[PDB]
Amino acid sequence: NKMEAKIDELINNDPVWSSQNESLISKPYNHILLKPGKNFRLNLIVQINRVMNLPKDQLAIVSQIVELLHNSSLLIDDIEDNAPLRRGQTTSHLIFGVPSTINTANYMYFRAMQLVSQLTTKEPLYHNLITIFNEELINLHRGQGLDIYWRDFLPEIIPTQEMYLNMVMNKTGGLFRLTLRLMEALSPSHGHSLVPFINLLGIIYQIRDDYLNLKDFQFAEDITEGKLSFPIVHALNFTKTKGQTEQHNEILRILLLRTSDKDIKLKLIQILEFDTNSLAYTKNFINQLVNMIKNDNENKYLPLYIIDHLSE
Amino acid sequence: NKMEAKIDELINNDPVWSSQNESLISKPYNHILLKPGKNFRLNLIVQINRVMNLPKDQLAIVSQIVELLHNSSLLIDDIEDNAPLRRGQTTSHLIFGVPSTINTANYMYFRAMQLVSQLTTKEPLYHNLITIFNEELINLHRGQGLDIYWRDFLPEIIPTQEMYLNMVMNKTGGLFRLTLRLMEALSPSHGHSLVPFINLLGIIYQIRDDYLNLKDFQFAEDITEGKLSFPIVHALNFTKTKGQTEQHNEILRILLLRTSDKDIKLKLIQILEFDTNSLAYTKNFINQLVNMIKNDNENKYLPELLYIIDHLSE
Ligand SMILES: CC(C)=CCC/C(C)=C/CC/C(C)=C/CC/C(C)=C/COP(=O)(O)OP(=O)(O)O
Ligand SMILES: CC(C)=CCC/C(C)=C/CC/C(C)=C/CC/C(C)=C/COP(=O)(O)OP(=O)(O)O
Ligand SMILES: [Mg+2]
Ligand SMILES: [Mg+2]
Ligand SMILES: [Mg+2]
Ligand SMILES: [Mg+2]
Repeated sequence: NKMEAKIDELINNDPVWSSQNESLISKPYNHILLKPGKNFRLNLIVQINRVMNLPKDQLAIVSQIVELLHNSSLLIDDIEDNAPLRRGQTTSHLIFGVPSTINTANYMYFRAMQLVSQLTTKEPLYHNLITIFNEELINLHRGQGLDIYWRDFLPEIIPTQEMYLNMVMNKTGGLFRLTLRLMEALSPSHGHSLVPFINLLGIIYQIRDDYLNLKDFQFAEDITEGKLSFPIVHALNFTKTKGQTEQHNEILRILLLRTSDKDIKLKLIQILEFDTNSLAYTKNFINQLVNMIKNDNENKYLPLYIIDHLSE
Repeated sequence: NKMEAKIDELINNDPVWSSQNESLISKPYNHILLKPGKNFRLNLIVQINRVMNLPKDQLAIVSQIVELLHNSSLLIDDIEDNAPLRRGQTTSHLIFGVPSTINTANYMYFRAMQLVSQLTTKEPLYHNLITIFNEELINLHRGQGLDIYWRDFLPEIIPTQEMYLNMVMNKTGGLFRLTLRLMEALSPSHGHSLVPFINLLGIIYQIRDDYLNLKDFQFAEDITEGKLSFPIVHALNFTKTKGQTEQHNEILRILLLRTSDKDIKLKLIQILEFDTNSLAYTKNFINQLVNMIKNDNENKYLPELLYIIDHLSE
């Protein structure tokens, strides 16, 4: 009687979800929102909108979509990379646990997917925005997948610089392209697509990220992670090309230690500085990429300041 | 200059991805594919199609979408639940690592999303299909979120039976409704919606999953997990209501040990058998839910099915 009646009412209604339940699942996400950098991504979307011209509130939704995807991808990335810190603050999984952090990050990817339907009610356009969203999230995961595979199967595969760049086009290029492609699709206005420029921005951003992780130290957490970062990939291929067997193996040994020992981390930085000159090689490489934009007098890529502060 | 030429070529082309790359990152997923269950899920989809009549090619895609979703959900649930085994086999994260397993499962959620486009060439219907897919994946994550939070922050929140059933309507009900709603949306045909029946199947499935995890032991891994299972929720509320302070606290202590000790697990199960009578309560609750369908002569919930209902665990 009463039990069957309560069951019948339950199965005939939509699943129950409260604002309190929403606050509970949002805790790991709210924690990363404390991290700085929002001002900066906001600025890049604003500046690109000088070309695209989306109306303010449509731009607001693109921005929210991008923020959810970026933050969620970093919450998961930190679990994948066993990262203890992100922008100087403790990572969410060390506070709320890996289980809630993964579930919340995933939930926010689906909340971002839902916000796409609010960019437009035109069916054909909507289909195109969801396809952009789906394609670039697929690319991001393919790229992350390779980054993780090389790291976790090392020394099975040592990537070449070309392989690394293709991984970055997928991994870091994904959200850069997603944000821009959504904006170019919604533009009510503009010229050649800016996807090439934004691919270049993504490459520069990732090589700089990998470089600064080591250069600031010289926490160099990337060494503890065992990551096949741009300078590491240069150093492994360089020692291999030169027949520098012992040095090649010592770089591999230190990466495989997954060490937090400052003195050992410093020894790998010494190899990269004195033996392969990989940090200077990387500095020069980022400069060359940046100059491709600085000297784009014919605006083949462009439609300064952002590019220089790209790391934040 | 050759550097510029190469960078220019790279940024002017789609990102490079090979079939070898695809194979290497699919490892965690290929491994769970070795587990049984596929035939059973295909059987429930087949029976419901006797009502929905989708053409075979189209039913095949629905089935592929749901399978990718189901499998990716389990890869991730096992990481969340620190599970060593799934269907008698070692779980993927123990073999390939949590990093690859999480990324591959999430990749497969997006591959499933991609497959929705192959169900129709009509934009208005497509939007509906994507909405269904999005809504039920949101529900699944909301339910999973409560299940995890209650367990990992215990005793912050002791859920009631009512709370547990709402978490299940979200968690377990999510994929059952996703499959059924995609089918009802694509039907070219068929009576009242089967959503209420599918919600009941989800609840029966989950409470039976919880019950059997303890009754086949009586490896009771749910105790090691610390899960707020249907019998554990009944025991915790029964003890509080009855003033069994020590037993209420002992249930919490055992759940918090995250123990693999078989005798500590058996002590808890026997507290549920004899002190709170949670096992009998759960068996009876399951039977009552199943009878709501077996005694549905007017076909108010119902549109073979009964066979699936008794083998729902598979
Ligand atoms: C293009 C426009 C208009 C705006 C940009 C909008 C966004 C979201 C920019 C940021 C995109 C971004 C930085 C994506 C990469 C996120 C990712 C997958 C990180 C994980 O890779 P790691 O190499 O582990 O990164 P960390 O070094 O931070 O741990
Ligand atoms: C409705 C039709 C036609 C078919 C059904 C098709 C499917 C996919 C059925 C199964 C759906 C199902 C059982 C989903 C639950 C997946 C999930 C979120 C599991 C995680 O929860 P736990 O409670 O940890 O489960 P375990 O006990 O298996 O670890
Ligand atoms: Mg990282
Ligand atoms: Mg990473
Ligand atoms: Mg589980
Ligand atoms: Mg679970």
